[PDB]
Amino acid sequence: ARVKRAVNAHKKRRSILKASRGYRGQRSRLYRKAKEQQLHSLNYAYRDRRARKGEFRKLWIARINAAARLNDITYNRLIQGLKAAGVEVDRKNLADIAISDPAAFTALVDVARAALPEDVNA
Amino acid sequence: KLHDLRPARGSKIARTRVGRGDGSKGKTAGRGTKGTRARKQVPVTF
Amino acid sequence: STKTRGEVSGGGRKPYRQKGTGRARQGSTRAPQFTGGGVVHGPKPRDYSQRTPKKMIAAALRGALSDRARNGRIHAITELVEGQNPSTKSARAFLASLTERKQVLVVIGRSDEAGAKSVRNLPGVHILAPDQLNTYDVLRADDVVFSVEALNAYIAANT
Amino acid sequence: YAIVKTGGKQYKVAVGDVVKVEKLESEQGEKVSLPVALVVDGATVTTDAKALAKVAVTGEVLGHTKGPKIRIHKFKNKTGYHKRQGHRQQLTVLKVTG
Amino acid sequence: PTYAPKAGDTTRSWYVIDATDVVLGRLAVAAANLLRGKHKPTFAPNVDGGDFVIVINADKVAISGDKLQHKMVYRHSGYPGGLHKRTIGELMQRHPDRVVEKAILGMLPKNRLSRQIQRKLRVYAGPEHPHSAQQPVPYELKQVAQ
Amino acid sequence: PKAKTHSGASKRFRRTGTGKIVRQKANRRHLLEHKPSTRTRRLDGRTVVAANDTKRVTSLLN
Amino acid sequence: SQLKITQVRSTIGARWKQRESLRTLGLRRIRHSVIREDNAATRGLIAVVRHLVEVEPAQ
RNA sequence: GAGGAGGGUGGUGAUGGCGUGCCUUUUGAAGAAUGAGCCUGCGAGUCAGGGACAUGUCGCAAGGUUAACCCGUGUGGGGUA
RNA sequence: AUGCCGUGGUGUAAAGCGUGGCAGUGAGACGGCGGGGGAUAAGCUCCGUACGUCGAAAGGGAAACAGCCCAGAUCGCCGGC
RNA sequence: CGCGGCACAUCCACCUUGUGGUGGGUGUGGGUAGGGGAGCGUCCCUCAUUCAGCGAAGCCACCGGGUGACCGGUGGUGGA
Repeated sequence: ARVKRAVNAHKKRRSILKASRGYRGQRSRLYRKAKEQQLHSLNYAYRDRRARKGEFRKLWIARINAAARLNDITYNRLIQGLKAAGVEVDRKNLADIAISDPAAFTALVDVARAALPEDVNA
Repeated sequence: KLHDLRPARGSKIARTRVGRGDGSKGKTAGRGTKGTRARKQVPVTF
Repeated sequence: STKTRGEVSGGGRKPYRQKGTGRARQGSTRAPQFTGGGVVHGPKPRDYSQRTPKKMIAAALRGALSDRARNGRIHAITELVEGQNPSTKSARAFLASLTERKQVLVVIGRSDEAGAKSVRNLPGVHILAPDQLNTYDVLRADDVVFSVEALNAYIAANT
Repeated sequence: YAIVKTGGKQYKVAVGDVVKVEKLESEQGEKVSLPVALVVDGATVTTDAKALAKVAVTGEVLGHTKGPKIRIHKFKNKTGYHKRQGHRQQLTVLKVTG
Repeated sequence: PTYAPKAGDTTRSWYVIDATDVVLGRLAVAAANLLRGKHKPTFAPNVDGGDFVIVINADKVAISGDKLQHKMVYRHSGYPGGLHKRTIGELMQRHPDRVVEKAILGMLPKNRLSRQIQRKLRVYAGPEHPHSAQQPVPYELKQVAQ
Repeated sequence: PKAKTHSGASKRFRRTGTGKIVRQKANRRHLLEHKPSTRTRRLDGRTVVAANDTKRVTSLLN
Repeated sequence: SQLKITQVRSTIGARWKQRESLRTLGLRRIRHSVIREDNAATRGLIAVVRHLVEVEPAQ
């Protein structure tokens, strides 16, 4: 019973290549070189989605800091004040507010300033 | 009939094909070494 | 069958020495990996038969036939002849008028006058003597037909 | 508009705002209320429990569209280790009305 | 998600810093963030955002003689030797604009946008700046709170 | 085609009526002047195979 | 009365005795507050494990 | 439905972030340790034996089982050494 | 001082013992702590720890970094501490 | 930690209550050598059944599906 092992292998070849399309040079043409890249690419996606989440926090923080400085207040005391106020609002939508409605951001700043106690002593 | 004829459950254990990738059993497959055992069987006596 | 190293003609020469050639360590011209090479772990011409207990054989057979009796698939006919000569046409009318099924097993015995001649040329119809009543034919065929002598012989041999 | 708290996440939504959310016990045509985090009508800024435990975001669940198919497999190095798998997050669609 | 990234959605304003008594480092930092746009909420590191920054009176930047006579500047050419060692004091007496430029560039990232940002920098040693056709905005340094 | 039994094992080990194998001790065939009767009694008799090599010995006999 | 034992640091460099001590305190993850009875035998386990857990009197 | 705002597929991708080929052998590798130019095809743990050990299921039940061999037509019925 | 054997309670999910089946390992490294060999030496070599890590563990930090610090990735999330 | 989707042990109440499964809870799930368990796929014989020159196989492109090996539909080529 000779089986002619071409077909079964071709399923892998055409699948991996059609997914690997777009890669430069001997990456989107060669099965055995493409296969390497899918391994590296997918390990990269695996860690990059998580890093992406952290990255977006970094961006949101920077923008909040910018608007906060426009209202003459730091990010530190901003978050401290909002926590004291119980305003459990995430940094994503807070940074959104910074653009959609800067006045609302100013209002939240006044709330934080009022909620903050007096100084840096305890 | 034959189309309703079935083997007993628990019998007919599939043959563990050995040298067919890492997910099946392995590249070295049992003989995970480089010494005598990797290449030939030492007499049980020795 | 197949062909392993040693049956392949030649191959005793060891060309492409191990220094100054830049080629792999060939060592023989008919190794498996070479075009026209031998077959490793090939299908050697096995001659085998899964010997089983006679009690398993008999139990399985009487089990299958007993299920046919439970479903009314046993047609213990008396004979099939126009006197002495065969008549396949009449066999068709008889079998397809009482059974009305595709695959049929016929048990007659050692009578070649109108035994395995009238039932021949009937797709799905197989015929055998009581002594050779296997199970594969029984499970393949539905309306198992017996002669009176088939029942007497089978029962007598099987108490 | 208002920020709705649901699925462990927060989303900015307004009236008539279609947004993808996580899987929850619902069907097709049921208005399930959801808590709020912040309501901003352009001047009013809410903050505390007097608003948070007072108002909600009522919306209909109509969609049940599956997320993108993520194919993934891990690979370490010369160790000789691969882990083939995948995941397709089951989501729902929220039509925000309040 | 983000709203700021978009072709043409940038306000290219002009800022002027009277760099007389200010220290080099603090000036360079404020210029760097102000130049990149981190003082704005529409930050988008992927694009060449930010405003234009003008340095005025760079000649008068206060730097101690303890560094004028010791903080050496090195421009290696590529040839054997060719380590163009020159004092920062002499650079202050020849091309102080290049000193300030160097300090800012050392605080900017090292990437393609950094060069697109560099070409948005205009530094003149003197106080009299012909560029008055645009809208200069005097900008001073400050702390915020805390 | 058919198994062989190690002749030394068949000449040194004795299977009992159950799943046990015993070993004859006889470190007493060379010099017997310095050995006390205590030691020769320790060697005298027949001792069950220690469980640390029965998985080998049973295959050596069979 | 009762104590709330909350693990703060992990069990990576912790040796066998410390790891088993935490197993006997019923701790499985970092923030896993466990309510323990009177100090019949907890004093030793805590004193052995002080740098990995937080001792907080609780009801 | 032209052209376009907005929305969503399929390409391309400015620009930023992150990130040291695969296999083997190694205490240890991205390799300046080795091997592969690429593609297609071929190819490496299989079988006989009334073998041995252990285990799971299936026949029987202090029993079980037939080898060689005979008859016959498929491989079934007999055969007690 | 620690550590070892045994004993009475408390606590704990599987950790232990015995008997069988089937293999691997049988070249280790580093760091910390005690030593010896050496030159009061070495990224040297040889010992012990129920001391750990790597080996066989990705991630964050040490600028870069298998062995140091924190911490043991089922998958997803444009959510937090 | 939170919110959803898979899985492995143990446990609670059930249906054929150790054969085999249903609802729920807790804990667990990095892993080479190596053990064990459960599967996909090409070819071939047989049985039941069946599309099939009103166009199969093979091949190509697209759109979809499955936790994965992989699978389906559409269209084109081809013609058993």
